[PDB]
Amino acid sequence: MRVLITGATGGLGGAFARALKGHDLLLSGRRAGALAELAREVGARALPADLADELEAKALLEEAGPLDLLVHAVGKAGRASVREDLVEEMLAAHLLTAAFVLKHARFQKGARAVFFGAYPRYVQVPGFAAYAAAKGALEAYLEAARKELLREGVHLVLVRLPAVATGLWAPLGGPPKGALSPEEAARKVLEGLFPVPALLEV
Amino acid sequence: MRVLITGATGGLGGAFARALKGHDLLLSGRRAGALAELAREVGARALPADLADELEAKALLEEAGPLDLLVHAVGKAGRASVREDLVEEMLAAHLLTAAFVLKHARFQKGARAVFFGAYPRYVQVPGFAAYAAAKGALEAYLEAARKELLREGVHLVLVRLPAVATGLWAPLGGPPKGALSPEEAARKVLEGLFPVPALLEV
Ligand SMILES: NC(=O)c1ccc[n+]([C@@H]2O[C@H](COP(=O)([O-])OP(=O)(O)OC[C@H]3O[C@@H](n4cnc5c(N)ncnc54)[C@H](OP(=O)(O)O)[C@@H]3O)[C@@H](O)[C@H]2O)c1
Ligand SMILES: NC(=O)c1ccc[n+]([C@@H]2O[C@H](COP(=O)([O-])OP(=O)(O)OC[C@H]3O[C@@H](n4cnc5c(N)ncnc54)[C@H](OP(=O)(O)O)[C@@H]3O)[C@@H](O)[C@H]2O)c1
Repeated sequence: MRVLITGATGGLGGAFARALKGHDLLLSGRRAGALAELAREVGARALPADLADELEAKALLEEAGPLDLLVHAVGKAGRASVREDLVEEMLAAHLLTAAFVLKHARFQKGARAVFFGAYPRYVQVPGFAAYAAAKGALEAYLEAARKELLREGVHLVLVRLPAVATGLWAPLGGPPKGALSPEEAARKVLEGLFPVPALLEV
Repeated sequence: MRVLITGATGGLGGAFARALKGHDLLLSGRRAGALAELAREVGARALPADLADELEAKALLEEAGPLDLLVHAVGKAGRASVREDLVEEMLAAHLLTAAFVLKHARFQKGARAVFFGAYPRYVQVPGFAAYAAAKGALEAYLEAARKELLREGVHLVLVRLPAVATGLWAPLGGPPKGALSPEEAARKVLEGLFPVPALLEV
C-alpha cells in the first residue's frame, strides 16, 4: 500500500512507521534530521514540512500521490488556565494540519485516513482547555467531512487513544502512570483497521 | 445587573439587548453605526471592537468592569467542502473571540457567562465542517474551563439553539423553515437562566 505518515518523527508516528515498513512508505515531520534517519532505517521516503503552512501541506500531498493509507500522528500539548497564544498554537497543530492535509490529499478508492482525537472526559479538564478545544474541533470537523470523503470512496477513521508514553508529555512533566507504549497503541490501531466477504455472487 | 452583550449588532444580540434594557447594559459589536443606535435606543453603552484581536478584547473587558452577566452572541457562518481560509475564519469568530473575552473579563461572584454552541447532529454535516469544528472547539474549551471559573464563583452556561432567523444565514441562502424568531430564542435562554432557597437557616 502507499502509506503517508505525518508526525512520523513523533512517538506514535515512529511506531506506525516501523510497523508499516514493508509498504511504499512516505514519512513527514518537522525535524528533518530525525525524519531522514527514520526514513532510511525503514526504507521510506522523507519529505519534511510544516503542515500548519498550507502551501507546504499541498506540496507534500501532490508529491505523495494517490494514498491507500494516511496516518496523521500530528499534535502538540500544553497546559494553561483560560484566565491567565496556546489556543491558536493548539488549533494550528491539531486542526489546521489535518484540514490542510485532508484538503490536498490524493486518495485511491478504498483508502483510509486516520486521525487522533481524545476522550472528552479525559481532556476536558482544568489546564487543558486549549488542547481539549483543538481535539473537540478536529473530531467535529471529521464527522462533518465523513460523508464527503465516503463519496470519493475514502473512509475517515477517528481514533481515541488513552495516555501513550511519548515526548508529547514533555511540557506536561512526562507521561502519566500506565501510559501505553507507542508500539502497543499503533498495534491496536492497526488491529482496529484490519472482515472481508468470503463469497461474492455477482 | 451589569451586563455585557458581545455580538450586540447581531440577530440574537439585539434581542438580548432589548430584553435586558432595564439593566446597566454594555453593548459591543463590529458595526459601530448599528451598535451606537441600538445602544442609544436601549440606554446602553456602546463599545465597538473586533474581539478576534486580543488587545481590543482586553481593552473592552477592562473598561466594562465587574460583570454579573455576559452573553457572547458572536459568530459567523459559511458553507464549503473540505476537499476544495474558512476554517481559520470560523475558529477566529467563534473560539478566539470567546477565549479572549473569557480570559480578560472581570466577574462579580455569582456571575453567569453565556456562550452558544451547536447541536452536533445538526451542524456535523457536509458543507459545515468549518462551522462544526469551531463549535466543537468552543464547547470543549468551555467544559474544560468550567471548574476554573466556578472557583471564582462564575458559572459558565453553554447554550444549544435550534435554527434562529438572523442574518447569520445570509451567506447560506437565508434561515431554514421553522427557524425561531431571535426574540423567542433570547426569551427561552433568559428563562433557562431564571430556583432560590426559601429558607436559610444559619
Ligand atoms: N501521546 C498521548 O498520550 C496521546 C493521547 C491521545 C492522542 N494523542 C495524539 O496522537 C498524535 C501523536 O501524538 P504523539 O504522542 O506522537 O506526540 P509527539 O511524540 O509529540 O509527536 C507529535 C508530532 O506532531 C508533529 N507536528 C507538530 N506540529 C507540526 C506541524 N506544525 N507540522 C507538521 N508536523 C507537526 C511533530 O513533528 P516534529 O517533532 O518533527 O516537530 C511530531 O512528529 C497527536 O495528534 C496527539 O495529540 C496522543
Ligand atoms: N442563528 C442561528 O440559527 C444560530 C444557531 C445556533 C447558534 N447560533 C450562534 O448564536 C450566536 C449569534 O448568532 P446570530 O444568529 O446572532 O448571528 P448574527 O446575526 O450574524 O450576529 C453575529 C454577531 O457576531 C459578531 N462578530 C462576528 N465576528 C466578530 C468579531 N471578530 N469580533 C466581534 N464581533 C464579531 C457580529 O458583529 P458585526 O455584525 O457588528 O460585524 C454580530 O454582532 C453565534 O455564536 C451563532 O453561531 C446561531
